Amino acid sequence: VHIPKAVYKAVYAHLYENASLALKEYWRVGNVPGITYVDENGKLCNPTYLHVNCIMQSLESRGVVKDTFAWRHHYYLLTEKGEQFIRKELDLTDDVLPTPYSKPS
Amino acid sequence: FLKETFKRIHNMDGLVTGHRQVFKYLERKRAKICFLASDCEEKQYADIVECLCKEYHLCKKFTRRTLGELTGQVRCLADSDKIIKVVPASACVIHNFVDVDSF
Amino acid sequence: IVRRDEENVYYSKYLNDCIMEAELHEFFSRELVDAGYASCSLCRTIDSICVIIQCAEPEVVMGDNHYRLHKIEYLLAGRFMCDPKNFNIWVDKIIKRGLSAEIMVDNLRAKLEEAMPIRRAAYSIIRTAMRAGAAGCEVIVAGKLRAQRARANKFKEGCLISTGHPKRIFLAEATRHIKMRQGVIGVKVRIYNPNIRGAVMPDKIEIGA
Amino acid sequence: MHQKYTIIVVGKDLKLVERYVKSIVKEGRAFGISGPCRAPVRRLTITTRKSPCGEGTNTWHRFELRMYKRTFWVTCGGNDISTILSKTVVIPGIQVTVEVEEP
Amino acid sequence: RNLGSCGAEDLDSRVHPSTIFWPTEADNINLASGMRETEFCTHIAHKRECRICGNYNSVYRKYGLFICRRCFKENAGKIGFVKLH
Amino acid sequence: EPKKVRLACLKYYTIKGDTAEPNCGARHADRCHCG
Repeated sequence: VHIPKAVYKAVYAHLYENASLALKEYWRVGNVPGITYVDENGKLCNPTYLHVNCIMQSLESRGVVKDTFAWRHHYYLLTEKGEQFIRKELDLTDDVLPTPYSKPS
Repeated sequence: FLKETFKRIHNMDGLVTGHRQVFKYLERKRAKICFLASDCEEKQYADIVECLCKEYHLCKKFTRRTLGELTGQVRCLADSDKIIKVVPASACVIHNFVDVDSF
Repeated sequence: IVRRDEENVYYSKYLNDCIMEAELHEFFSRELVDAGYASCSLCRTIDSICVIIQCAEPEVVMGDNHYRLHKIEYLLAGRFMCDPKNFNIWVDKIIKRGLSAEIMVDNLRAKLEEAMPIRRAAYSIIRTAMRAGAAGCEVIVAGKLRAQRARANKFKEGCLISTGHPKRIFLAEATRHIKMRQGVIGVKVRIYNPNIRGAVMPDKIEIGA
Repeated sequence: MHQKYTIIVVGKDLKLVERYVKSIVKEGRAFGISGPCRAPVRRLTITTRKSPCGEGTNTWHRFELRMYKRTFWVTCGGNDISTILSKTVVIPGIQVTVEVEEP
Repeated sequence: RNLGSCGAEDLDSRVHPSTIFWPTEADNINLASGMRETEFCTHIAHKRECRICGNYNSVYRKYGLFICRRCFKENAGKIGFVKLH
Repeated sequence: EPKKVRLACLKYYTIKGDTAEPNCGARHADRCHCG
């Protein structure tokens, strides 16, 4: 409900660098093992399912991503509108592209 | 010619507004510059802080209203532009500092 | 002379990966509807994963400059927790789409969602199959097709098998669900190719001169 | 040199497992030997009610998953670190047939 | 209520510093990493559920599956289970 | 429904640059945040 900005930035960066996010359907207390952020917290701190789930709800509502639920897993993908939005929250300059376009093969 | 820099700062929330927050930020000694209001009803909110800053790098913009939107603190449409809704701040403090051309 | 607590790792390292494949089947089916998705396969090469796809028109899923594919690869890896760039993918193209039940039934679903009547859609599907060289196709459309009191009317053309082990080789079946304003419209397809691949249907004898 | 290496291959269907066997035996005759051991079949059994609701005659499904396993540990010292690779890439790349190598 | 203490007699009798046995079930490492927060979900307990439909009843744990019997007949052919004999 | 009260001048613990409040931060004292 009260989400730190480090978390927002972390989620956005994870999206851009991976263009995706596959997330569990969970509502109890727990910590996501993937996306991590540092706020003087040990070496790194992991977030909580609640914050990230609220974030993702909002994003998909705005049209940034498109879900594709499955065996009780959330599969999100960022679109073009989303790219044209993530590119400015992170302060990215124009022309920059995410890694999957970087000829993985 | 100073607005150009603040835009990135607020994205990391460096700019800080409010009497109960500006006070504490400077008293910890972690501030670069501070600003004021063109005026205000009571000196206290103005003349109390000014000494606390001189005694412990100030400016003053005759438009106290610019200090509101320059520090975010504005409502805009989902489609860019803006609501023309501005809360009139009165003091701001730069922590991270993350302008140099003007000084 | 041997311990049974150790090989359980080999046996349990096969089961997990068979399951991992099914989730992908579901996900692709819910995703690559427009690319003529049919099936999937996997190869657990230690260094990296390889997945082989069967799609009518891969260039759609390929994406300009291979963007959709790459967007997919990074995604799966996070879920199955593999280092991306070791989660590569390959796509293969089906040439006899009329022999594939999935393509047919998905096309039928599309055509139905455009309001066209069932009588035309089914028989267009069936003509398409026969042109492909098939010995039979049966279509079924059950649900609230009229005002109320749902009924099933089935269309067919040729000859079909219905029992025996041979039905697991020469008979290809599939189903879907179609959500509409009245309700849900169940649809299913089945096609019979006796001369498929190289296997020979039993009780089939050819003589000489 | 000599590393006592062992080859284990696992599959659920009996037709490729025997085909993979032949290719390997063909390609390992020189780099030492490669005679197989056929293990007892691990058969997984699951019995389920054929009904989702529990009505009518109590009728049961009987699934199973046979898993076949073969083990060529005959390389032994007859294969070096790179020599194992040679054949393993010269054998066919059947889509599904798990393989693991250990000394 | 940090300024709340108890007699020493009522302290050694307290449960030894041991991790409550109930560990829950994490089908995958992804699905976790260890005001109302004081009692949101303190009743830790096994919550094993189908990895397809999420139901807590009739779950085959045998072989490390974790699939409901109903949610099973459908996907069994894909997995490789077949009906013979 | 806590019975809070409203004050606009949350800034007069001190007179002029003073140290009234027991960096920064009857029954004795009860410090903000933890004890």
